[PDB]
Amino acid sequence: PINVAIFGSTGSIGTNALNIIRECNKIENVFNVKALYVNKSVNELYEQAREFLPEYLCIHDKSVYEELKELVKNIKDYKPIILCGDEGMKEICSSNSIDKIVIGIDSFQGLYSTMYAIMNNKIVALANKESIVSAGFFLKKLLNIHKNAKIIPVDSEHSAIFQCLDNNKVLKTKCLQDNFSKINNINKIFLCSSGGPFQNLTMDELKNVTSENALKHPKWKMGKKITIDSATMMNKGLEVIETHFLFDVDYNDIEVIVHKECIIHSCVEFIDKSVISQMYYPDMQIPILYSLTWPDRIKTNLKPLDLAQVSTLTFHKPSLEHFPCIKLAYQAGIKGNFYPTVLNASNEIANNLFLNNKIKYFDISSIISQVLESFNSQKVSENSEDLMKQILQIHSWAKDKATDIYNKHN
Amino acid sequence: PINVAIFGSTGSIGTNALNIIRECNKIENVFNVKALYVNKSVNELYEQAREFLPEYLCIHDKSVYEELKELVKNIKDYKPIILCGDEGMKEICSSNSIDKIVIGIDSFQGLYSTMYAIMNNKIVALANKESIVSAGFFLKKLLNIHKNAKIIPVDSEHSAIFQCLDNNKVLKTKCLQDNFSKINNINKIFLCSSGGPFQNLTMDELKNVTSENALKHPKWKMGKKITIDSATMMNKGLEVIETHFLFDVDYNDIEVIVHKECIIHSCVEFIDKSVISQMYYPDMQIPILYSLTWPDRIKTNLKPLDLAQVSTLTFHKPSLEHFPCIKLAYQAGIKGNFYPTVLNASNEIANNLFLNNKIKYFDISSIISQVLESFNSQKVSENSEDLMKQILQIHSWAKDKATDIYNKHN
Ligand SMILES: Cc1cccc(CCC[C@H](CC(=O)N(C)O)CP(=O)(O)O)c1
Ligand SMILES: Cc1cccc(CCC[C@H](CC(=O)N(C)O)CP(=O)(O)O)c1
Ligand SMILES: [Mn+2]
Ligand SMILES: [Mn+2]
Repeated sequence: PINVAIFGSTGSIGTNALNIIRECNKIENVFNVKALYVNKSVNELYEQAREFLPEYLCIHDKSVYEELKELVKNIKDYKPIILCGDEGMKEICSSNSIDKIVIGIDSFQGLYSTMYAIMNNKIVALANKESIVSAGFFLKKLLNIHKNAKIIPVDSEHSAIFQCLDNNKVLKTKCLQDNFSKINNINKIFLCSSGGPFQNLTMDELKNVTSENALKHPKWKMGKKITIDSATMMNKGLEVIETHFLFDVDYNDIEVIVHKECIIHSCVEFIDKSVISQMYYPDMQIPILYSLTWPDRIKTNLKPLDLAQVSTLTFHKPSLEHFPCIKLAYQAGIKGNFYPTVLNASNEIANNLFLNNKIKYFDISSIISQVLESFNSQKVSENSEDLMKQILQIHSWAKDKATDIYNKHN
Repeated sequence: PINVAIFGSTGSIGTNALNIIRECNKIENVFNVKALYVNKSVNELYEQAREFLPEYLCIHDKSVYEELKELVKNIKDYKPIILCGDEGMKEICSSNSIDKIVIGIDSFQGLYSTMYAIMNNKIVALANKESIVSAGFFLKKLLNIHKNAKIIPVDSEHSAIFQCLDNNKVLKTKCLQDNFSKINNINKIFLCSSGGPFQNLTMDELKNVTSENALKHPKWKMGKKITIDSATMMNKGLEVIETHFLFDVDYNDIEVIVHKECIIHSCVEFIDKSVISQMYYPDMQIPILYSLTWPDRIKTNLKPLDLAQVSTLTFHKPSLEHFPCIKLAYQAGIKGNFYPTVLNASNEIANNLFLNNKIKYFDISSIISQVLESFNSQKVSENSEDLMKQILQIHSWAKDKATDIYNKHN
């Protein structure tokens, strides 16, 4: 029986996690959902609690804590531990009845809960790429201290890469460990991208695109921030850095490829030049499920891939002139130090300004570029707590720098 | 160092094996070629012996044994154990200084050497698909007895499938064993086919295709028999049965799919519905190398797959009306017993009659069908020696039956 906690159970990752857990448990009783954690969606948490009956419930927003305790009295034969805030999150992480933790929270509570999961030697199914990009060094350090903790990637491309690896080798190392690529015989990574909604626009059309155009008739259901990142290809830029940290693959050995059908999720070239790829319909249930079952697989009732119906798969190189965010991401990664923290932070501001119609498409990369040019590399702290504080300082600095640049050329 | 014997070292598989061994050894000394075995190409064997300096040389033709003695005196600092015939093959198989044997021989002699390799608990890199189709029961029995012996597939599609599997699972079992698919969480196999030269042809056009049309195929270096089998899709038919035996996958769970670009070499759908595929340019060196390095991979200097240049991959269902050999292969496989032996034997005759312009395209399938219809299921011998004789008897009967059908019609 696999004992799981879901952090951010009402968000996109959380609800997909619970859906695939539900459907797999109908086939064979594999998962016990031991804990659910949400920010403030007390009614939805209640509905999930009624179905999954977790031992722990945690709500971040203290103002709905009493409402949750009263709602839960409706449920028959059920006495959960009901917790609140950061403190409740920490208690869940330290429970011996939880093996695996799904992190479905964005950058703030996300890195925070990831750190506590690692400190408690849990298996951590991590969807939050911003955390790896911004705090990669710190996560590596922490995993070197907490030797039984493991990060398993949930991001579709990174799960794909992970699924292409031989577990006989993966089991002798772990993600974010030095020499991971050597041990797994990895030579090169093809990181597949949908290309986003602006992939076929001319330069002249790109100058005038708005966030409405990016968010209009979205071929897949996702949040506004990641949709904007897909539009600029900064999503794939962040994913390049994520790939480098997760798998210890050199930046010269990570190739972004536009694959508009979104069937091949990424490919790995091994040192013999054989390439292995993972394929499925665009559906987050597979990456989530694999993070929870690894190194095994279990039966699902998901629709089988019909390759003849799919019929055609295409691949092309993205234009760095049309998508300068990719270039900026490689440059920041290659420069190393805290440049990735700065890249992620300045993008967070630039993304939000474009979303809210304050700046144009090419202003996004301009702002990020200027913040990166502005940054001065710092001595990397040896102490893990000092390092965390350093990352937080740089993140805050970079957000304020981007905002100041916006306010200058207002 | 990996100690490898090459059986049939001057044939296509054998020379490709020595090429990749040569190239990999320039990067790092990984392989010691300990034995070479050929039928009668004593000059080519001398040239290979001059480069690889194997401890054993063997020549099946007793007559040219004396000519090999005198040629090998020309090589300096080199006193090899020169053996001959089946007695020499067996002494090579019984050597404790040989780990792996590449079997690139066709017909009975390929099966006979395989048997002796298995009897000495060797790793057998097996390229002869006809031997698995015809003698699968016999090989399975032999592998159950000889617990440390293993067959590792060299056929490109079967190597691809094998490469897609998790070696943490593969190492708990081995090919041609009951429950292999269960242990490896395999749900379904996509068996990729080039489709051969006739995919767009109408039924009326297929009626009059000749072997010259099948063999006017300046694309990949392969022999006449397999080129004819590619044209009829009986090659894929035989590979379906091979798949069933190697990996214990049900016939209803093997799908032939036409992939004309020959980049994806086959795909495995696991029980979660995630699909893993292996990809490379059409090149037999990767499948051969993997059979010799499994469960590890080593560095090569092969050209890296350029996916953006490839650009497009296509897939479609083959038409069973146009390629009835595929339907017959499934039918023979599903019926079980010695029907695959009969299928293989009758195809051997029909293929050769078409190759020599004695029959037409649809006569191939017609002849095979009638032989299959004439065959009465036989009780499968429990004794290992009776079973080998049973297989040989049925093989012979089926070839005669096919020939008699041709002679009545002619
Ligand atoms: C839900 C789903 C699952 C697999 C693939 C897709 C297509 C969108 C892929 C990207 C979103 C993402 O980063 N995922 C899903 O990890 C969009 P992008 O490739 O950056 O244009 C969507
Ligand atoms: C040399 C090479 C290597 C990989 C793929 C190919 C394309 C021909 C594939 C088939 C030949 C074969 O059975 N192999 C190679 O195992 C021809 P087919 O798919 O039956 O039409 C050729
Ligand atoms: Mn992604
Ligand atoms: Mn083949």
